[PDB]
Amino acid sequence: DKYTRARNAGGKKAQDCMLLAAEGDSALSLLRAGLTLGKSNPSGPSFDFCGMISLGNKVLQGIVQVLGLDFNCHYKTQEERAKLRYGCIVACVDQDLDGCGKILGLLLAYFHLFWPQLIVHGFVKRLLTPLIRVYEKGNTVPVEFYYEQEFDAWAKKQTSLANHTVKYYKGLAAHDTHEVKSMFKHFDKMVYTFTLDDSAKELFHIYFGELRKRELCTGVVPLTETQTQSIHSVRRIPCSLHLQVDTKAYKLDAIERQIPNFLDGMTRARRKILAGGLKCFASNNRERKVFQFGGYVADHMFYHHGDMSLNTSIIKAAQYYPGSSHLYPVFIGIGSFGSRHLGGKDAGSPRYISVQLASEFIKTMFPTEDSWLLPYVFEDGQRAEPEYYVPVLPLAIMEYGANPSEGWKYTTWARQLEDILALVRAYVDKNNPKHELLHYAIDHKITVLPLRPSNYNFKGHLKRFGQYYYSYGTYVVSEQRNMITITELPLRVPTVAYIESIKKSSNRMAFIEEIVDYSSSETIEILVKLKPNSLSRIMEEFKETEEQNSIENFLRLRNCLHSHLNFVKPKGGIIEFNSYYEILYAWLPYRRDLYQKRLMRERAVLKLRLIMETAIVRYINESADLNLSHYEDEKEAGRILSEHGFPPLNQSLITSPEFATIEELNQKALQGCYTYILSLQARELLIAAKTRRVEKIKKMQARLDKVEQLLQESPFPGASVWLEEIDAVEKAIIKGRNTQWKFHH
Amino acid sequence: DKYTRARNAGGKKAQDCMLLAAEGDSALSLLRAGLTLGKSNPSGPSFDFCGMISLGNKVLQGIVQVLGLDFNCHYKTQEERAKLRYGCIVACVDQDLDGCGKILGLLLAYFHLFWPQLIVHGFVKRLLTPLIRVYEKGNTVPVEFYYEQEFDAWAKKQTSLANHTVKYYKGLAAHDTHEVKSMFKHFDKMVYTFTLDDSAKELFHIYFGELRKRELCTGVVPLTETQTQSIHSVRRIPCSLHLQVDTKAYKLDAIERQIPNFLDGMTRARRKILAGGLKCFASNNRERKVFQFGGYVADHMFYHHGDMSLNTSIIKAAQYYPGSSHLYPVFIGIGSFGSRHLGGKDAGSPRYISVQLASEFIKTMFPTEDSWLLPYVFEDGQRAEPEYYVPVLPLAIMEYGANPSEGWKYTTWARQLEDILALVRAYVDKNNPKHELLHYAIDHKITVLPLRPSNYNFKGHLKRFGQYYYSYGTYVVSEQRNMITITELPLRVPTVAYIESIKKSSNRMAFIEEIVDYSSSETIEILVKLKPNSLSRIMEEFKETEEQNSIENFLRLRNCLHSHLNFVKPKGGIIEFNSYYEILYAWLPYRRDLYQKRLMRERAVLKLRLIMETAIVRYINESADLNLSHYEDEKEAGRILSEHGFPPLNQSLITSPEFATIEELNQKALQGCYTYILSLQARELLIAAKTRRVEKIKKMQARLDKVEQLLQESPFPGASVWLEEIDAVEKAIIKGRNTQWKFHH
Repeated sequence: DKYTRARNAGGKKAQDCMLLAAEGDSALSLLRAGLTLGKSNPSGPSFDFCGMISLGNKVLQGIVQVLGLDFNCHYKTQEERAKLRYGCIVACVDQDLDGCGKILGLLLAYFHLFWPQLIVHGFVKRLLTPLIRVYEKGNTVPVEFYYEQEFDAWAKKQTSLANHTVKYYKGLAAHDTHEVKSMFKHFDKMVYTFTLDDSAKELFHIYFGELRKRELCTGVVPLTETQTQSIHSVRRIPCSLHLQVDTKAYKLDAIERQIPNFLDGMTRARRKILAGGLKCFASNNRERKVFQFGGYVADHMFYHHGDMSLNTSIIKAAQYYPGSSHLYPVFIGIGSFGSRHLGGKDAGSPRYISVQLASEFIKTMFPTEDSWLLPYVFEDGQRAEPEYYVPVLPLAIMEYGANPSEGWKYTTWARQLEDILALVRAYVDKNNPKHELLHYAIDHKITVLPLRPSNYNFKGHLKRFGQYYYSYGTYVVSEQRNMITITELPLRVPTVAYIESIKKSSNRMAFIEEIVDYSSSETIEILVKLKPNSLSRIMEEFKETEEQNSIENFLRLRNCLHSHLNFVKPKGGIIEFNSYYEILYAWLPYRRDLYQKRLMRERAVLKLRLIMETAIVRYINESADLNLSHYEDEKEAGRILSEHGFPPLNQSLITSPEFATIEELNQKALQGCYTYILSLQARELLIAAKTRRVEKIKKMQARLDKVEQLLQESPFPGASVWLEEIDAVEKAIIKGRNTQWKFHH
Repeated sequence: DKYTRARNAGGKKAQDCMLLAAEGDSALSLLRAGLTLGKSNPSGPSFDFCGMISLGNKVLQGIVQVLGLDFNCHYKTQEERAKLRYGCIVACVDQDLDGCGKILGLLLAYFHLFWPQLIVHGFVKRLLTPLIRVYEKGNTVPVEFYYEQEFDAWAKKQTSLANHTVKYYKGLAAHDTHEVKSMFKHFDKMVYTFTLDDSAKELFHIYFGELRKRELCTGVVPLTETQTQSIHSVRRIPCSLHLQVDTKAYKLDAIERQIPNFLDGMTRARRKILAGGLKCFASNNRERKVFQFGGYVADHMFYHHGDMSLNTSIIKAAQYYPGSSHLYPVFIGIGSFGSRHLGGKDAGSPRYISVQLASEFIKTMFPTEDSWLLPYVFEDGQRAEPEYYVPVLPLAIMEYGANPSEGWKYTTWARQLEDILALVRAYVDKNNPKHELLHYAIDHKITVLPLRPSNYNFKGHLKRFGQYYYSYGTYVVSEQRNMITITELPLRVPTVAYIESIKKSSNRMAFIEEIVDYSSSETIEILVKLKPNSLSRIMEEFKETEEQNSIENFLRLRNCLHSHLNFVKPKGGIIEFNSYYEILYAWLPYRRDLYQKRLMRERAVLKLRLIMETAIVRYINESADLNLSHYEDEKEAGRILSEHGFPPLNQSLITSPEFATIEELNQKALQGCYTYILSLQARELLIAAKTRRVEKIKKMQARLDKVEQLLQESPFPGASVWLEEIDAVEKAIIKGRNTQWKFHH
């Protein structure tokens, strides 16, 4: 049972021997390597007082068998604990959500449910391996932090990290051999005891029992430095904090994987996919195979999940057909990506079909200059997809989406594009008559403009009964041949799935004699021929109200547009909406603020670029008598340029204004060198390049004072820019819809 | 049963009906979209005279049910075939090898086995979609090729492919919607009938029956131009040609996924991984996670298989432990990559463990300047990993490799490194006392130097009896306790697997009280407690005369080293060897020819670089009197440069000597440009830069002279370079062995 027995286990020294419980054969091998250091690690842990077991049901039965525990005792007394085969059980798991949060919480919940006194007496402990290690170059010993807060506080204390390399160890298998030896040299210091708490009694029931959904509404709060210091002083971890942090983070990650945000209506994996598509196709928009693009996404943006899910999600993002999940797909899919039949799972293998970026729609929808201002999530210290995207339009409500969750449901039907455009234009125009009235609605929680479900690719009927919308397909009946030609199915209903649902009910085949599917790749045309004189029996069997018809109910030609508007908050946690209009009003302020954020960032980078380009053109003009050829090396030329009034500038930061904010920009750009003059190509010396430089200089000057003007726009800065972007994105949407979302045609 | 019944199927006009058989739901959807074009494609195929069936036993039973075929009947008469429900069956399969070889080949074999008269009568057909489509820029009508040979011939007929974009359609899902409509417009042309040949009867038994082994001994031969023209003109394809050129290729590719090429001892997947590692860690050797590197390999090296196999193969390449597959791993693995136990399958998760290139070993074992010359595998017109690597030492025999095979068996035990080094040094040195008779033995296929199995990480005994080697583990038995301590297991025997093998035998368990694994990470320490007075029973029961001791036979400590030397020929086909020196002799000429080719190309590149650098330094010395600021643009600047004697040079070619043969750059150096003078930065005009350029010019002139002298070397050109590379490889291997393949740690 993957158990290694210690020599002193079950003997008179049972109170001294420990039982390291690990998840996975890799963790078992690491524990074995650490324990078998032998004389190379004197006084360290070995199999004399340590046994190993694997957590990878019957596993807990084996654990209770080896430990000697019984279900008819509480182990409050000292003698009951002394009767155990081991002094303590130490969980040796990872530091990620799956390992540390899920496995450890499950084990702790099991122990608390069965023998809470063991946790009270600290019988169950954990192995707290270092999480972040900072290695200074020229040094062999690292600086170890067990939490992100300690690492970032230390980094704030530090002045620069150019001489330090930061390594994250989220799993037990990430430790190197010398690192494992270093950890096992001080093995006793890494053991942390678990103590029960008053709040933990209900926390265990919450996280492992309804009200858990209330608990997950708010985001995960990292432990403050005071709690970490208190834990490290005594090496005791209250299980309440572990449940509040690790288990909550694991559950929130699962929710984020299943439930999307409301700012962009799109999940973490999909955000990785879109960001990878933006990065890959920015330089050259060319067709790439689905598996190649998935490999690029996994390599560059830390998509560690299974490649099959990555390819499935890429195909889903590139799918465009009536009833598809995406009304405005971000990828143009060259090949066969499936159709409404089978619900889009009939796509080809990833190695045949190819994808490319919808350059026009993506550029008009997610501005390239706006990606720098978003908050980004960092995977093991490396930049990854943005925490959220803020499109020009509320993308969360203009596309369909269906997803089950752990007690939650995500169901969104796309709203009418015209209504959304009218609402946003009224909000931003300041000239539309309903602008002030829309603001009055926004700050008083009321609705002024309708928001109807979209029916772009739908050829049925959308009827509202009460507060619920229903989609109806279209059919024609020909009793002359005693058969029905279904021409339009209910919205978001797969063809073969509908046919098999019809064939499942034996009641309906009391009259049906044959069903065939002659539908095209886009339209639906299903020939269902019935038994003779079956029309009378269809009439008498099915009574329907004014909402349905006898044929409609007989063919199940009605679909109810249920809406479960549950999304995740931008800063963590989930929020449950009840209307699309409040989602729109919630999305608006982020876009409004990020517009002006981009505005001042553009102003600052424009000033810096203008200064550099003026210096460059001055150097080009004066290069005739400033021949660097007669001069010796780099430093002499830099000193001479300094003596000639040229300013030292960080051209790398300015010509490439990355995610660095305006304070970093104006504190680092002026602190540079003269590489911009020395990096000038010889082709820049001819007067044609100088004319190009000066005309572009006047262009950026015009852009600069126009940005100065726009920063004082009345409704909010950049309102006209928002209007122009709305017009561009609606033109791109119209162009895509005209050409079946196949551009370049 | 995923069958769309045709309107006239099974009727009076059933002879005009066809049954399109599609492999995959994507192919089914493509066929449906093509058929349902309706009025957009007048006089085209439709569901009136065409039905759709899915091929992806039970499906064969469905086909015979729908077609009305009778096993008893032979359909040798016109009326018997007229009784069928469909006129003919068309197999719609991908133009790849899986579909077409596995599917179409199996269908043809089944039909020939059961109803050969249908095949000889033309009842079985297929859909031959275009394989390559080349589009002229600015033209909406492409030009198509159904075979690669005709496309290659057309490319030879062409002059330049700059204005032509080539797309490969290896699968039905790769066709675009407009391409599908264009195909179904002339669908009548794309259907090809199958003809039965008397020689094809033998091939059917060969591929679907022992004769497979000496049928696959040679590589696949592509169809000649005349055969393709005859097939196209009459639209009939013989079964023998299809089996010889298509399903044989599928079988060969399936075998190649298991059996490695003897030139480098790595399969297609491992060669792709090595090429990706060389391409990724070339500029920067920073550690990358396993999943990130797998994504990079999939994106760049065209690894279209699943990510699980890719990660497993990367882990196998990075593993280093006693008994591991790779004695000289390609990648240094930071993290827990596995141990002797679990057969090394206890590696860490791919998202935790990291890999990096063993540059100090790889860069000399596989020279970077030699990868430019290897034949490269092209996937869909895009370059991929080379056909075979030619390492400095024969890697197919210095590392252990075992794998179950289909129709074959592959097992190879590593040879002693000292023996391999001595053999290669004798061959190349020209001064070794064993050089001449080794050359003689190469021609006479005899042995002049010993080649013993390696025992680097093995602490047991390598005993040869008859013609078979045996590995013996070391044990110690203590009678004062009546226990057995296994200190070393036989070569390449997993610890847990060995323990389970011992435990599953009841006779051995009759005497053993218990077994407990106390082994270290790389040291085996297995404790076996025996029942009382058992030693006499072991003495009398498991006694062996001379091959084993009684204890060794009882504990199964002897393992036979069966070497199945069956490798993949570099030009396709399987070649079987009888000894390792045969493999070495076969490998040597490839390395010698590669060295000669490298010398030739290096001399050419050095001449070109000398010319270019002389021009650059002449321009730099003459830059003060020739200022480009006064000049207008690049065209007249280049005109002035030509007037001043500067030659136009293709800078992108000389600076980056990519995968081009000597003739390629010899003919492309005639074309030139003046970008080399124009694109040099201002910092290059300094005196220090000019002096460095002059020193580099002198050094490269000396290197050119050295290469010219080396080209006339006596044993063969580059013998001294080969010896130096051998010494460097030996030093790198020794250094890695000292540091447990953890260079710089």
